[PDB]
Amino acid sequence: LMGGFGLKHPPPQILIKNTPVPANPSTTFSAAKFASFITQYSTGQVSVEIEWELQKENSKRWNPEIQYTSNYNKSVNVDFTVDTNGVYSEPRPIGTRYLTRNL
Amino acid sequence: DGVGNSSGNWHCDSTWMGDRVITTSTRTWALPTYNNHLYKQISSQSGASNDNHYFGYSTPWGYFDFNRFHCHFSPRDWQRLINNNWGFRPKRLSFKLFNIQVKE
Repeated sequence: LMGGFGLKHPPPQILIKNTPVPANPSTTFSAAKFASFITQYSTGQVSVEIEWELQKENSKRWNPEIQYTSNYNKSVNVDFTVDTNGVYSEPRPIGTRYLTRNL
Repeated sequence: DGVGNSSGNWHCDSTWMGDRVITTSTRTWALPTYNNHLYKQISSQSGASNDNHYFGYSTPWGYFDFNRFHCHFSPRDWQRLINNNWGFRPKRLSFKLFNIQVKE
């Protein structure tokens, strides 16, 4: 209902966790499990690549279509670009339906 | 390969083969972090003169420019080329970055 491609076998979930590292266990033995660990985090790059297939547009309509066009009027901030403080902002939602096929 | 093995050797030399001269130069660079790792647009402050307005972006990236001559030619190598030759043009270059070390 939200949108997109209903799949029976979606791209599988990728779960990730830091392996816990204990911290300074006492010398004498105790059965209770460790309540204290090293405080640590991890970081690194992630690379996702998807190969899309397209349906080429083949039509005979005479007059020109509607297209998605960023307006040419001068403004304080360009759309879809960083501002002066570095905060990237998307100005408006972009639907996918512009080209026109006859019903 | 590894942390212990060095990636490249210092090459700074100028050899005059005959028609062609091959000039090599090596330097050590240091790259800070610009804009705290984020893009920013920049523009002319308030207003000053109609001619001086500008609009543009400032990226965190940084770049190498060897575009000046004296990078490649020592004053003496310049003197040889200049006194003994009518003309010179470049042919091909090769660029190398090595021994990178990051410090926190």
